[PDB]
Amino acid sequence: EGFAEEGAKAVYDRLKNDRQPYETRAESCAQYTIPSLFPKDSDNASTDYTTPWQSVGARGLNNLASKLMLALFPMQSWMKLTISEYEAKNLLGDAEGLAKVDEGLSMVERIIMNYIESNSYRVTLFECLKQLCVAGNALLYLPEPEGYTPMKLYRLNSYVVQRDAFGNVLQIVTLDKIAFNALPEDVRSQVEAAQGEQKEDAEIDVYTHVYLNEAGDGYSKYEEVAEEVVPGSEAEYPLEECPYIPVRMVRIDGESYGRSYVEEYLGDLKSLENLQESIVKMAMITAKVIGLVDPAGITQVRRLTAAQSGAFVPGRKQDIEFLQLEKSGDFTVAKNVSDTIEARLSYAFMLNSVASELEDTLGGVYSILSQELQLPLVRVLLKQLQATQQIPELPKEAVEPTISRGQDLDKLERCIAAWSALKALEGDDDLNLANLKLRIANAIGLDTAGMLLTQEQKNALMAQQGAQIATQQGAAALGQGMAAQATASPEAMAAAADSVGMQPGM
Amino acid sequence: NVSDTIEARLSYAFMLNSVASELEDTLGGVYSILSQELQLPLVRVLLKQLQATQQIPELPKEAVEPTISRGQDLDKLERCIAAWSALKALEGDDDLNLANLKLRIANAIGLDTAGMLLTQEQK
Amino acid sequence: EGFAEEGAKAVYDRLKNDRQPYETRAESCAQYTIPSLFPKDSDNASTDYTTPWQSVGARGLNNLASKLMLALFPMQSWMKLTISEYEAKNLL
Amino acid sequence: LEECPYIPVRMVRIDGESYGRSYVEEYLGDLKSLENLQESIVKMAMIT
Repeated sequence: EGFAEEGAKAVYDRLKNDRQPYETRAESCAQYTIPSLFPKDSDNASTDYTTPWQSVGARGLNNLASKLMLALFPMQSWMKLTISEYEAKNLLGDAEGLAKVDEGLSMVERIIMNYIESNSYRVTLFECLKQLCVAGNALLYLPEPEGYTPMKLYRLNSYVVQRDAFGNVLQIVTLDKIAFNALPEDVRSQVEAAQGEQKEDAEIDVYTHVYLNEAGDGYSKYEEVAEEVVPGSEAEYPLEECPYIPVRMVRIDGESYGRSYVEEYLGDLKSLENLQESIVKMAMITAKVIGLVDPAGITQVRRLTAAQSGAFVPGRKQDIEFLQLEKSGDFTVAKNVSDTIEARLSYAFMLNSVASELEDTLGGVYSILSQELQLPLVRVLLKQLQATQQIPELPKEAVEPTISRGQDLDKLERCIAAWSALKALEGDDDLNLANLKLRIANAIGLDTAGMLLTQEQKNALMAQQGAQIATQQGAAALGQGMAAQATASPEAMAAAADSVGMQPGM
Repeated sequence: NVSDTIEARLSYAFMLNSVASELEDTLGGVYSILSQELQLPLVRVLLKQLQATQQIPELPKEAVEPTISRGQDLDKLERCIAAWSALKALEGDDDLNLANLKLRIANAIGLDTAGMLLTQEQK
Repeated sequence: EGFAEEGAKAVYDRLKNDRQPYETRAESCAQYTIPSLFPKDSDNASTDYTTPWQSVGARGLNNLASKLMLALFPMQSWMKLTISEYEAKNLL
Repeated sequence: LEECPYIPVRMVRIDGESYGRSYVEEYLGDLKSLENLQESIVKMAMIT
């Protein structure tokens, strides 16, 4: 155990110090956007999260998380399963062989979406995205499929990860606090013989350590509760398919964690926070009303307060004056700059004031997340569903690109429209229509495999069409022939009635 | 002016108009937790309760419940029907394999293509 | 009965202390939006709930509850029943 | 666990807590400031 000489708990404590700078930035970003989203690890139930004086941080965070959710995980088919066309065509034959295979690949895709929707991954994925925006580096773990199993999300101050400057992951440690009764019996008995008698609801720290095993590529996983491994949790995972996938946005090389998206605009949020605070402070000063009456005057304010809704009392208007806040010129200057910073922050997130500019900017934000989050999630699900026989055993030659179907529908519809225009030229003996159809498909970019009718396939169409005409014309002649024969001559009419059981005459 | 500003930002925080395409997206994140927290457990309890009282037939225990807010089933059928109707204008053409194109269209749309084709016996 | 050695009433009385911060925070929230929603457990029939000086809290809270209800539980079929396609094809 | 009649539902859930947090609590402070500003405005009208 090269990476597990000292133990899972010791690794977590040692590597926690490197996580400290990222936790502090996460709390600072949360304090301005949404304080409740990332508490500072000391906030108990009796802590109140005061709303920031500016609301663009909360409004922008919610909008960006939802816009990312729609683009990353749309309603249907954000991933595709593709087989190598050259190798698939060689092993198989042609025509519908490639089309039949795509049916199985498409059928597997529909299962993956159904599994994701049935286990409510979208709820956890949305929670992960919000943590990515504020903290920027969440961890999500996919447990083995057993009935209804939702994946777990680990916040930044719940796990720890060590990466190299090359970017590869060395080890991951997660910390969980499960009550004594909620633990399994084998673990529960181990704690009984390790820390003595335990309270029913006592929180027990459980560390799971996933580290790069020595020599061959892989990951070794084990769980320890008090100071030693449980009776059994040793699990081995390959590099591509590991349930613990640490997803980060805005990744910087040489760092073990990512940086949140808010950090790129935290300075503007701080500047807007101060300006918005002072503007509200001025209004509260304005809210107070004070009457400054000249002591050298003759008006007695005892008569004004003791009077009724209408009254004539001695006094002068010049004696009574009201203190009102000045700095009307300041208020516009502070308001103008506050509006300016709000405008640039509204564009930083996906907030309208343009329509064709926010999508293009959004395109680069989630490009990292497709490789960091979308791709590993599919890879783990593909292996896990094969093990539990949820999908047929893949031949290991299928590669999945995450597309945010695809161009196949567009190519087919575009190619059909071109053929429909070419249909206006039918009946022409000068032009080779069959060659032009092939040229059109090549220009669009279709595979042109099986779309043309072979001579054997043309015979089948004529045979099926010919059988219809024989049946259609045969039925009319047979029905009219039988009726004519039955109805000819009065005595044959009676014989025909006898055949069906009827009696001549009523 | 300050009172109006605070009202304006509080109006957006709730689902109050001043925009149409900006409040649904904010709303989408509010009830994402509630689907798993409230909708899903309620259906699971009801299904067992109705099974016990013979209100619904005994399920084979292999059925899973997604809370959607049908779904893409109708849209996929309508999308491929329109695409197939476009392929209707190309009928009578002996160069193109119409049957293969129908299969390719359904795969592009995403239908299961299970039983949608007429076998020789069904013909 | 490890969780029920002391009894149901004793557990409720003990755990009531941890509920106090949430009850107090709920009364404050209700005081500004709609005072009638969350009375403070000491309000009998002879208590009048004075209207908040601003109407944004009441208008927003009612709107958000209705919008959530409409989206969460629409007119028909906010759930569906799905069978595993691979398993169903094999059995049938 | 899957089917229990008593289902405690909470919105805005914070890990490590036995209860959820209300949605109004996030914007409670802005409501307090609006309440104070709206209060003084009406009081000025009654003086008027």
